[PDB]
Amino acid sequence: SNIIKQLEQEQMKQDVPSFRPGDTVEVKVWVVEGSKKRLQAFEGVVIAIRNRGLHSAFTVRKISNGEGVERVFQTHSPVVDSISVKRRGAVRKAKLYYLRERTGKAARIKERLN
Amino acid sequence: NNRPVYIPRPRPPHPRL
Amino acid sequence: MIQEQTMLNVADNSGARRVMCIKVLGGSHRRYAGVGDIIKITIKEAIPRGKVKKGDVLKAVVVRTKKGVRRPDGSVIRFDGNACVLLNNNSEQPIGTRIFGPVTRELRSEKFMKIISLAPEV
Amino acid sequence: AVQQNKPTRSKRGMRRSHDALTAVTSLSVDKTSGEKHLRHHITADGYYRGRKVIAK
Amino acid sequence: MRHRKSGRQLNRNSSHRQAMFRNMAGSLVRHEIIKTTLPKAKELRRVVEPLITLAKTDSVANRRLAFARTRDNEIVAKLFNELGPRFASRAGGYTRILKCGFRAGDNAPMAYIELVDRSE
Amino acid sequence: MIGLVGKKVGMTRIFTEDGVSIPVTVIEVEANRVTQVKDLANDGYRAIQVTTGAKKANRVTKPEAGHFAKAGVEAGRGLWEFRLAEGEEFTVGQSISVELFADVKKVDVTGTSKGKGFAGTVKRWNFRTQDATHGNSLSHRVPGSIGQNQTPGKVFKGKKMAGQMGNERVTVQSLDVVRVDAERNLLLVKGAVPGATGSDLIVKPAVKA
RNA sequence: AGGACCGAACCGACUAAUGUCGAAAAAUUAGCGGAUGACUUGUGGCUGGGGGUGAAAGGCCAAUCAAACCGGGAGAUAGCU
RNA sequence: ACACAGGUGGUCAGGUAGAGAAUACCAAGGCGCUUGAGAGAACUCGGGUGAAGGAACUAGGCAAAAUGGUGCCGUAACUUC
RNA sequence: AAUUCCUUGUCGGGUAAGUUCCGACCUGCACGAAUGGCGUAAUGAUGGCCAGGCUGUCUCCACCCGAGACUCAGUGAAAU
RNA sequence: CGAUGUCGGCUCAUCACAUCCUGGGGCUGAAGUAGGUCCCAAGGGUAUGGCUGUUCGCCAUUUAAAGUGGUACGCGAGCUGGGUUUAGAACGUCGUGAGACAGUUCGGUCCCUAUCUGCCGUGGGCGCUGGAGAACUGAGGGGGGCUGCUCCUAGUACGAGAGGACCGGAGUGGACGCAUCACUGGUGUUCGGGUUGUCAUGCCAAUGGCACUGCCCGGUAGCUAAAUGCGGAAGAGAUAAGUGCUGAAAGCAUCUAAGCACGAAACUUGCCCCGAGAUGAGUUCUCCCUGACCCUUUAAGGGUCCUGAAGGAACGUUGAAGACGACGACGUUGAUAGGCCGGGUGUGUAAGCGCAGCGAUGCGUUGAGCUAACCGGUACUAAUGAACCGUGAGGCUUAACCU
Repeated sequence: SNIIKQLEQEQMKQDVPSFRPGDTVEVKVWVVEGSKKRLQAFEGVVIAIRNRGLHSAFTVRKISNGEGVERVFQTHSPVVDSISVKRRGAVRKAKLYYLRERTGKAARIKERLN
Repeated sequence: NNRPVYIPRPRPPHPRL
Repeated sequence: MIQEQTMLNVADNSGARRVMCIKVLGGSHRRYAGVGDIIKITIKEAIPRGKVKKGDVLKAVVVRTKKGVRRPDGSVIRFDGNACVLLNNNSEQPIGTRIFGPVTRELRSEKFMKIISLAPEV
Repeated sequence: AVQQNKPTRSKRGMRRSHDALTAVTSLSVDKTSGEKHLRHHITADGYYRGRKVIAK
Repeated sequence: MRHRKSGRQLNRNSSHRQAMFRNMAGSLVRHEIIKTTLPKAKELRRVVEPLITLAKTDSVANRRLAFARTRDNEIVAKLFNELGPRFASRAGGYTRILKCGFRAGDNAPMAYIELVDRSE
Repeated sequence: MIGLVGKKVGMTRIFTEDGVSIPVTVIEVEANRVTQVKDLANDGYRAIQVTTGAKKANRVTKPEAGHFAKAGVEAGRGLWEFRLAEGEEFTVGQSISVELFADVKKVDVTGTSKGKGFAGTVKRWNFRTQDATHGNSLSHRVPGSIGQNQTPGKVFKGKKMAGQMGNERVTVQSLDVVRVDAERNLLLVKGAVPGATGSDLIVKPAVKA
């Protein structure tokens, strides 16, 4: 609706970089421990992106010490500060959910080099 | 008008003993 | 989402490797355990040299769930497996000396300080 | 599953009171040819709203 | 409860429903007027009128895409050569439904669906 | 105190400075015009009848047109009235804005819930289904027993059975008001409210203070 | 070579669901066993009721079997309804 | 008993893939099964998918799910070898 | 024990928990040697028990695709 | 006995109170926490598994508790068929034997399309009196009523110590219920893509049919939970057990006889929903109709002509409304549906051409092409002028004010 769309538009942020699934991304998130506020870095691979405007979100999978961790970030939430892209995966699928089953040498993807 | 022929057993075989 | 008969991995080094949840504590007719709920478990296979042997019942606390946890801003954290930490049945007191793998911050209840301190991440 | 007493003709008629049909009583007259037809329907000869639509 | 859903089932499976519209779209283009049941005629407006919109601009890709629907080279020829230019200035609404009583066989509400043409 | 009549406009969420996101239902509360004021002398009770929105001139009937013309109020869709609390008064033709919700914190929202049509016992009363295997025959979602035996000889009134579900007015109470926007006529309330988009809602201050 | 193995036709009927005023007076759907043999099948014969036949269940003998069917003794008898 | 989802012996039996008369799609040839049109409730029947858990269901892993082919390597207890 | 009433005999194994199952003892109500006793590889749409995988069996159901159910037109039953 | 299916399990319950928990109290061999016993109290709540056909019971681990009974030892025209209880077979035992055994094992057809009462939903008719369109009052009825843990009080009172309150406040849970789709997800055989076999469009390329949607990978809108909000109250009235104040009978004493106080999740109300068929049929606001002839068994009578308003219905386009009725929006003085334009979303770099390679294939054009139900617009198509129903000032008696 016009009323809703206008309401969400004012809450946007224009500093959202353009990234695609398969791109290695490090997302900086705010962390609060009682009264102190710190920056925590989460680096991984974007395996799915959901575009819905103010409700847009993306999920990042990283291989930790033993098992993988998947985190879903709300793109326009104040918790996320900045998003930076290191690699440009040369995938051709919107959703990289098949990477969950794969591991080791089979979880790597090529470089777009574009 | 005419009696049936098959005349199957209508009663069910389930004795309540 | 941990319920009865669920397999869990062991984050600590108490000698247990796989455990079965046999009861969810904290309420009558409780269905499944959350991120940091106490549960009663039985060890299904452990280290022969460990201090805990097979077929013993003792409490446990969940630290990681496949279903995941929900953050107040809508974010979620998901893991590839379910893990827990062993206990002492009288006082919570994780018996392990070190815990492997990430641990979420939902366990900061002014009590799990030992778990978080030993956690390599968060 | 089956009746214990046969319903009377009175009950039968009472149940059937709602089965009566209703007449259309809404026949419109074509603007040009003046042929009675159902509203929002083409005439038998193929007229609608005056202009011929079937041409057959 | 089908809240906000669209698309009549017409007591057919997906494959049969798709073929039936495919044939009966082709018949309408060929004859420019056909007699069908009202529910069928209404559902056809959503498969035939998009085809005319595609035929507005003639291109190899559009011809191939048009052929993939109706699977008839005669119909594709009929489009892009007559229907296209005829409706060039028409912004949709290429069809017209006219109720024509009830079918004698089973009392199906019948209707004529015909392109806004044949004014010779 | 009196409530207001608004229209549900989808849902959204508000991001706070601390990070937490608050799901909010957007209610469009335009000016509510008082058409009739009731008093104990005539009606035996005190209430104000209000109208909102607009109606087609050719669609409003003559009895309704005269009723609005008497109050000098432009015709609107539907009419609702609220009882007074004895501490406030109103006059015919007065316009009431959403600003009255600026100083409140909890509200009660009433509306017609979405209609599910004829619903079974499993969906309506959360009945437990029977076994899907182990010999079960044509009794997978059936209600089961509905009475005891000869001794009652009947099914008790108020039994839970399949029937119409939804499409009745329901009230969600003690909802936090997140934001009030007078100039744009919006009322953001935390949570979800009954009914689908575009349905009329009644918003009043929470009574369970 | 094989009363050998897997598996269609063919023969049989272990499980489940459907069907029980059924499409059908034992079937259908999905699985299931044997499938060169003590196999299966066409056509034609032989065994007749206290008898036949039976890798034996009181099984089968024209949808009927701890004594088939039809006619007769016969309007058996009924301290029973 | 029916214009009945059953039963009924023999012969011919093509193309592509396939070990194949299996199976899929087709040729020759033959058919759409003698009530239809709508709507798209509960519930029943036949199916598809499913978060986390994985027999906790139940008299019982009933039913479903799963495994499934070819070539190479490898293959235990026991044994009448 | 296809045999056991008392009985869920006693002990051990398996399970967090085993009237079932497996092993051992014999107080064998009422085993027993061709109406055969005890073993036995292979075989079994054979009985019981356990494990891995697998799953809507289940916690707890949700949605979807078809045939009925529902409405309209034609035909038109049955038990009682 | 011309037939009332008899153990368990599942689903669904309902009542009693001889109360398991929560609530209020007396006594205590009641220091406190924790108990014992008795009285009042039925508002709500009142486990999951292993073994066995089992109810029961034993065992394991939870909870505030895992209450006792009635209801054909509730419930098979609601489900199952494990036990028992037909026909097969075997064991032990009894009998010469046929066979038998509340002795034990293996196997073994659970029919019914709902007439009536009842119950859950939803309509038509008439009534309520001139008709019609709305908004309400509220008799009456129903729904809901559960509670753990942590912290403060306070480490206070108590107690030699060990231990550790009452009352009150805050926070956070479990189970249950209502609503919703913003988020996390499921589904999404109507969207996009990959791919195996085969047939076809003359052939290549490109596409379509069929094989469970052929098998798969994602996924819009809707519906939906595992997802997200909200609820259980506070307060008031009259009380139960109980505690009282004053107070005689009975100079005293005494809660009671007169009078006056407190006193529970029970009762009435407060919260939510239905509700004037509440035939006791209610109230308020607004709108519409105020023309003539005759007849008689001159009556709240009948007949004819002209007018038929408010409004309703019907028909059409339809809906986040729906089995059908009903309910809501719209019918050109128009955004009701479809299409169309733009956007969004989803899938993911279309076809064609060019370039590199012997080729499969790759790169450029190109984040392209195609996009269902979504969003904002647009009369392009379809919602026809009319007909139909509904009238013409609305009875008698009495009372009060104008006349």
